[PDB]
Amino acid sequence: SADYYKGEESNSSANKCLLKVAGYAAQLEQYQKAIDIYEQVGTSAMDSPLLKYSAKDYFFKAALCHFCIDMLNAKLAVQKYEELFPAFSDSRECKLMKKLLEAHEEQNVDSYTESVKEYDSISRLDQWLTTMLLRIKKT
Amino acid sequence: SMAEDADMRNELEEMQRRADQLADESLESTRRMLQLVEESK
Repeated sequence: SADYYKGEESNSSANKCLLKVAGYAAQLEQYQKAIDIYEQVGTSAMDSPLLKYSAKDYFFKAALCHFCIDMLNAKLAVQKYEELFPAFSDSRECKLMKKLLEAHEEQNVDSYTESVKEYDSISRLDQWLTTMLLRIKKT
Repeated sequence: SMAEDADMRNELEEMQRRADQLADESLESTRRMLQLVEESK
């Protein structure tokens, strides 16, 4: 459907189709496809003022997907993501993952659990996000 | 020979009224405002 839409010059739907495809794919433990699609959507929406702010969520999703790869490049990935979008620092997600990484650096599960509980209490989490958080906890 | 009177030592200012629960109540409202403002975005 997305290929047909691109061939029809009908935009604003291919982006959502790719977003949903990546969200589904990340369920089956396939990260490269999800990372590529999420970064493509983020770079497409960065220049659009309407979706520019929402692009932060896509970057956060990509960072979460990239987190499972390895912490060493995950920090670099976060730094790179922060570098290209300095306004990303305004979002609480950056500090959230920074604290999670700080807790994980010494296997301190208590701090990560406290951070996740606080984030859930302040705002509800998605099922996919909760699943990824639990998977990271299993590490 | 009766120990004469003595001057009142002094005054040790100490004031406590009704702050505890009044400011705890004040807080519980701000927290809810924060939650709603977060939800709108």
